[PDB]
Amino acid sequence: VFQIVLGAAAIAGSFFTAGATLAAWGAAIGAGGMTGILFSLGASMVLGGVAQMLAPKARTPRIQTTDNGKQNTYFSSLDNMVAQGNVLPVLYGEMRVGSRVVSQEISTADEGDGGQVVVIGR
Amino acid sequence: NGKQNTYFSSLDNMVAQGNVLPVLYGEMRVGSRVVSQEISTADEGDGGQVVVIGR
Amino acid sequence: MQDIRQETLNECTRAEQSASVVLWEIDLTEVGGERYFFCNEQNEKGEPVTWQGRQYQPYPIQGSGFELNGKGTSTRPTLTVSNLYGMVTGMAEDMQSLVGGTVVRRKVYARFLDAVNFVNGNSYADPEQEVISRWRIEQCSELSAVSASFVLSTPTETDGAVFPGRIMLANTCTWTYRGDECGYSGPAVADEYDQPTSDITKDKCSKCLSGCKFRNNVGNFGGFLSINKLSQ
Amino acid sequence: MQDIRQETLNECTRAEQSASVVLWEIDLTEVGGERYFFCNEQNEKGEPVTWQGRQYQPYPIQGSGFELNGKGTSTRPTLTVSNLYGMVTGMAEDMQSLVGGTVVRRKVYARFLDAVNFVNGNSYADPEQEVISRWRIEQCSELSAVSASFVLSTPTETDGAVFPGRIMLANTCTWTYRGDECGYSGPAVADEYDQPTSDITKDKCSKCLSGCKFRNNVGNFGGFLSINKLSQ
Amino acid sequence: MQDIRQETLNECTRAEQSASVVLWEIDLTEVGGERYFFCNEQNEKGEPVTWQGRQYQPYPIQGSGFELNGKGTSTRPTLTVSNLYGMVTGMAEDMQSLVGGTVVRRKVYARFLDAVNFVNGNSYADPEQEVISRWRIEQCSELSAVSASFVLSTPTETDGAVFPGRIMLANTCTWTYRGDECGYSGPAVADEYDQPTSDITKDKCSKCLSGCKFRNNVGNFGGFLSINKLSQ
Amino acid sequence: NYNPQTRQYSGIWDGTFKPAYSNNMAWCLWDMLTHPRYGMGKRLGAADVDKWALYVIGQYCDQSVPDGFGGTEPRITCNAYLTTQRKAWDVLSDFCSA
Amino acid sequence: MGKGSSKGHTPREAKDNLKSTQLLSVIDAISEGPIEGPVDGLKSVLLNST
Amino acid sequence: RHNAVEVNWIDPNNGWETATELVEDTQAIARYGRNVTKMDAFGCTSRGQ
Amino acid sequence: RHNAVEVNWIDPNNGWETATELVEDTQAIARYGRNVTKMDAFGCTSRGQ
Amino acid sequence: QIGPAALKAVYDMARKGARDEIQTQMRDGGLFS
Amino acid sequence: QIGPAALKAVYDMARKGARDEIQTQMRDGGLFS
Amino acid sequence: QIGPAALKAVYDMARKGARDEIQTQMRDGGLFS
Ligand code: SF4
Ligand code: SF4
Ligand code: SF4
Repeated sequence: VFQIVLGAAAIAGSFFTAGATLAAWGAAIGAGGMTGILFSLGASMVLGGVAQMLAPKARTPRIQTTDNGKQNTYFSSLDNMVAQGNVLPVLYGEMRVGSRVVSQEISTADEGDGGQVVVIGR
Repeated sequence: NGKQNTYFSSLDNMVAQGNVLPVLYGEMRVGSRVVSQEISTADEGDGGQVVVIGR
Repeated sequence: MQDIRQETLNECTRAEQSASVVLWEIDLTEVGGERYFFCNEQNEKGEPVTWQGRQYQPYPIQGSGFELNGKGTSTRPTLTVSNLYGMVTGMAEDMQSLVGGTVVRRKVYARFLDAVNFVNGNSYADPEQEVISRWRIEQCSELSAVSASFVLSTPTETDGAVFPGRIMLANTCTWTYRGDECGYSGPAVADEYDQPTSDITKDKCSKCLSGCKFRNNVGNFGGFLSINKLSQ
Repeated sequence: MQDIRQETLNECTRAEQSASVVLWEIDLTEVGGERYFFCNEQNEKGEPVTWQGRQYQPYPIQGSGFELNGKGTSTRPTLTVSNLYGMVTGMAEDMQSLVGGTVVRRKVYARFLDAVNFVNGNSYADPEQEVISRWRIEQCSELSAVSASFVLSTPTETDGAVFPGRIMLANTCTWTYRGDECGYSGPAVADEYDQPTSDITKDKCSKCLSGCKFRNNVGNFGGFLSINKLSQ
Repeated sequence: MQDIRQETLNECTRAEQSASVVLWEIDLTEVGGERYFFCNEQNEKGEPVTWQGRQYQPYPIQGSGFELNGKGTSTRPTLTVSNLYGMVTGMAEDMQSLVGGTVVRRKVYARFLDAVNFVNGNSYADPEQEVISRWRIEQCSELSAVSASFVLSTPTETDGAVFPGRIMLANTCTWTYRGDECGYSGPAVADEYDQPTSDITKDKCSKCLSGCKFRNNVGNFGGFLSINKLSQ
Repeated sequence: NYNPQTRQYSGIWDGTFKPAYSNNMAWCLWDMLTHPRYGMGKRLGAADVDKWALYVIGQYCDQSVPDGFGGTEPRITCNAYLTTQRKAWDVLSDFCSA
Repeated sequence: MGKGSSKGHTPREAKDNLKSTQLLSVIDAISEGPIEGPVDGLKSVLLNST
Repeated sequence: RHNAVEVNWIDPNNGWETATELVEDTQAIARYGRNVTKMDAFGCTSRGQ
Repeated sequence: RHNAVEVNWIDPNNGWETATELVEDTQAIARYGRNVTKMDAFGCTSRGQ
Repeated sequence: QIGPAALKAVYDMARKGARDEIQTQMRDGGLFS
Repeated sequence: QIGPAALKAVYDMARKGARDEIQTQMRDGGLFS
Repeated sequence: QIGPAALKAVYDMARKGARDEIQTQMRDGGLFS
């Protein structure tokens, strides 16, 4: 006959569960055609805020005491990080970036770059 | 390494941007939040009249 | 123990006692409204219950979840009221859902009620016999064509607060305009967009350095105008 | 709003409407199976329900938990089916418990069904009146001698995925053999154990440097053959 | 499989079997108490049930939540006993609420019980037919004027333990006085406040360096008397 | 029909993407969702993501708004540099909250 | 100065009296897939912060 | 009902570091106390965004 | 039903550092998408383990 | 009250109560669920 | 049993069960709720 | 129905619902329980 559809005054004290008296529904325990205990999502969806139901509220990295008070983000890096088992970064437009060092070698530079004439001492 | 920090002290000169202003409640030896730090050339002569540069 | 009068303690131990009447007061004066007084019942003369000379208008109202526990979450009572004839609705659209208001609850033994409530009078009438509790409205949890439920909270409720709160910023003042820390008392200068104005009702600070300079208040600027380069 | 035809919208607002039939399709072609079409009911002639010329066979089937919510957890519907006569069991042992298949659900008003379904025909028969929703099988939650329950999920379901996914490794290729980035199209060379083979069905890459050298594909090796020493 | 005798296995498969009695033993000997034996029933002669020659006294006792699961939380059974006549209360005020004791549960088929239990005797009496489980008392969850509920736990229950446990400290010994690592066996020297005493019942190390010097045991001192300056 | 340098659209789209560098965050999200190599292209795939909704979203993000310094500025823009490996839901939620 | 490859090569200063020259050969991995490239050119390569 | 927000963007002018921008609504601060939050602007490199 | 695993062991040959070993099953990747996890091998100092 | 229909109602009420308790524990003292 | 009064009891028993389950999951294996 | 056994059954159903809700919130959006 009815659909109860419990709200918030009903769950917070049985003051208005008997307001609708739940008589014919309880006498019929419900039905296979229709379901009770709908539990309207009004106040549950709004607990974090109205702006949470329109945007997913992007997260921020944990604050690390290693940095004195410097704030890091999740979308930039100005460091030459280790490149072993670390995923290759994605860059989306502009940005000044660090890198994942793949090779770093120190050797002796060989005099002479191109062409023919090479002079060592001047 | 194995150093233990607490929630009620700091002996560091931390970065002072978007980092709130600390509160000190009695005694304690403290670090700071550096507001300005510039290196320049000191100008000889502090006060008074007579200034001697070379001795 | 609570500081309650000896008469109430005497009545509490009696085997056969009078009915305990709970009187409610909604105080929206701090949020720009008025004060409303409610009782769940009328008196024996079909009139609103008179307590301490003040009438508490009859209205279906019931509170639940009142407790004093220090451990764990702060207690959040609930207050259910009738929304027939669209009365609470009228408050929700005028007082921003009543949020931020105060709710005062008094427990009074009916034997101490004012003599006007009873046909034969009250010889033991005593206006000083009451137990008072104050709470704040946190959220109108539900509002329908039948009723309205409000969540109450203790006035302290250190939920969203942080400590210390003052934040170190550059190019932005954290003080309140014309406040104590800002310490400005001059005439109208400009609005929040730095455009000059002689209108006092349109005088606001942009909270930038230029806004402070417009008022010659750079000494009291709430920002720190060097930290933007040391944080690199 | 959903893009549904005007006839369905006209039918939805009528006081007295026709029965809303729900037709199910299980598509396991992407996982190496067939397509099975089901309906919870027969028709008035005791035959499988004919919709758009396709016969949907009678079988006890019932879905629940269907909703469109963006906030919070992605919706996971459920589909209960009859496991009498061990039919679904036979599907579970042949298709790895149906995991990875597709479930297509069509809502159709019975007034728009094909005329063959009714003895007196259907003058308003319209094969273009349906509401279609696609989901994926995630887990056969229960399989018993009586029934079988399947968990459904949206095809996107960003649950176990990470971003970015490509990993920086030495001594191991992250590409897919004979794939796009691997870019190999030569003959059979060796198996995953580097043992030479001329058998195309046993030709796999060990994903090590030696396996790449076997195919002269070191230029397209997916690893970084210096990072092992810099990470110390 | 559990190592249980063939007679019990033969009885388990019978269509019509004897009643399975559960005999309980509370062992507080390791916590300074005695051993009590209980059974929920008397025998056919109105006497405490005799098993293996030991009398288990009649007392309302019932256990629940017994299971063997490795995945997840360690299983915590419960044991409800009668607190009429305040007997358990008497144990709670003498044994620190029985905490730390042992509970032994024996499952025995009534057919194997001692012949003294039955008027006509027991031909199949076998004192070696039992299934034994051991648990420990973790908390007397409820104690009232009617009943008493005890939480049980496995003896291992690695709940509050840490590994490694020995902590590196200065100015304090982590060893146990007169223990194996402390290795002290001399006469009484002083108390825990370093005040000298010749009383053996008042001899306790202060765990500081002075307390160790009092015993000339600085070689076996459990602290590291330099780390306080390197940790700056 | 989109010119990333001028951030202008010619007429009706019809589909048929084109490989041009752009700062439009709707299409950065599209690449994050439908890239087979490093993104979620193996799972999911195209025809499961509404490209027209992202088209309208990118049109909205390309609108010019006051800069606050005196000029104009595109409404919403990219320039993120994602280096750490986070769950796909995290990156999707950051994109959909930006 | 090109898409998909570049050469840069600011020249080395001539030495005075023989001497060796230490060389630092690094390779840095950035982003995935076809990227547009440097914003300007060789002015977009910072060696320490310059 | 938050009336004060600290948005963490990244400045490309001073240096590519995290700059905090404070947004307020002083009218609502006179009605609903002062509810302050922190938030990370995902793609922001312009103070206006 | 995971098909790709990154095991973090410790190499005693290059240097006593965390080396990542990628184990895959390409046949299952053609059936159940590609489910990847990470895992630490506790006592492992040999690639085989 | 027939058991088969009442069990689903009890299960749904239990789910709602669990969600409410979880959201309550994310408050200040609580347990943070 | 009248439904209106029984629903509150079921809800509160659900709350108690949820709290007990949460406290149970904060144990060693559990789930840490 | 008799109150004791009904209350016990409601308690176990509430525990099951709480466990299911906890395991549900550990998914992507959820609350991470
Ligand atoms: S900027 Fe200056 S005038 Fe404006 S609020 Fe701050 S201190 Fe007052
Ligand atoms: S190692 Fe070489 S041949 Fe083997 S999959 Fe990788 S790129 Fe292809
Ligand atoms: S301080 Fe010395 S005597 Fe005292 S407990 Fe430790 S080792 Fe034993």
